[PDB]
Amino acid sequence: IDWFDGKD
Amino acid sequence: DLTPKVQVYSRFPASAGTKNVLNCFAAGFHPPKISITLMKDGVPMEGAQYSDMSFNDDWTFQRLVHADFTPSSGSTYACKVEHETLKEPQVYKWDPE
Amino acid sequence: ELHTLRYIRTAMTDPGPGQPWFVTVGYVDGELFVHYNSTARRYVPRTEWIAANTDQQYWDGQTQIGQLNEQINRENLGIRQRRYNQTGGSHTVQWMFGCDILEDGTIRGYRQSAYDGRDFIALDKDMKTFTAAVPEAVPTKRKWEEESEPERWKNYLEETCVEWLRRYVEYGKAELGRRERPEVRVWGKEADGILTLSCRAHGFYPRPIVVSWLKDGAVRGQDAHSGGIVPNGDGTYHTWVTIEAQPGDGDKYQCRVEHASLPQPGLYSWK
Repeated sequence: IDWFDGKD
Repeated sequence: DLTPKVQVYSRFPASAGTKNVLNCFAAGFHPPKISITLMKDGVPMEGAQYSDMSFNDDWTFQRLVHADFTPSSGSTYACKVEHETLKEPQVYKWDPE
Repeated sequence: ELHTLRYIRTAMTDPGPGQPWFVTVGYVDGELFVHYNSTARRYVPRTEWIAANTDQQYWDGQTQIGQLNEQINRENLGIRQRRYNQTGGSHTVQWMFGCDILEDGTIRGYRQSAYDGRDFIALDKDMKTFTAAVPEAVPTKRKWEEESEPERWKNYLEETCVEWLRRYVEYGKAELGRRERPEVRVWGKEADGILTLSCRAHGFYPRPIVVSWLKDGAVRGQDAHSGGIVPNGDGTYHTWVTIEAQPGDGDKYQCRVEHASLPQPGLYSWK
């Protein structure tokens, strides 16, 4: 599954 | 060198009067924005699929365009590519073989 | 096994014309199985097996993961451009992550990112820290490590990614384990006085293959030229190897194709 990125 | 590396090839070895798919694969380029048109005698064909796109581990983009078709006798097929790393559109002729 | 799961993310300021600015595609064992983009606003199956072995939960969740990533990536594009003092132009964020399961029970993971096609930042091998590839990524390293991002990506890569990869390989076992035979054609048009011989394998699967030119029965490698492995539109592959000969020596050359689908290696002359 795809997953969420963190904020740069 | 971040110009598109292009190949034109058919799904099946081409045959007289036989249904097939024309492919154009562009790779090794950046930016991702690219213009890839499949062409029959200097004119676009009908029903072109574009995927994916994707990129390699080296981050360079790749794109595949394919369209159902039957090679017509006397016709020239080619893939017209436009990308900002090139001065002028590039034309990659298909060899029916 | 080996088996692999890979997600690749592209976020761009300049797609452009009728093209989605944000895309994410997933691959199992190197084959496309999942697709999301900012135009569709929806994750969709790209293989029959994934569709047949998931419920609506899977698509609605992934869809919203996709939509969430879209907003995060919109901001990240903004942030990286500002780090680079950009106020316009074509720019892109790239993410590439996933896991391998090796035949031996051992797994692997990797989480890496690029900006304008160049390394920006990545989780390092031990998954305890991030290493900025450029000074512009340094504040990102600092922030994430303060936020325990590494730990969060250690869990995804080593547990979530792997566990789902096990489910996927089991779903599409038949499809991923199939064999498709290439049709081969040899051909030599010329001019400018050089006979260019070409040998093409059409529609082979799996990916690995050997296509070589033989001259007097001896493999003429140093000077054959390959287009490498390029994909067809149906989950099969294509390769194309050429060699220049004397116009007349044509009859001395042979293309040989080795592939798992073949009863025996193909051996073919020109004409």
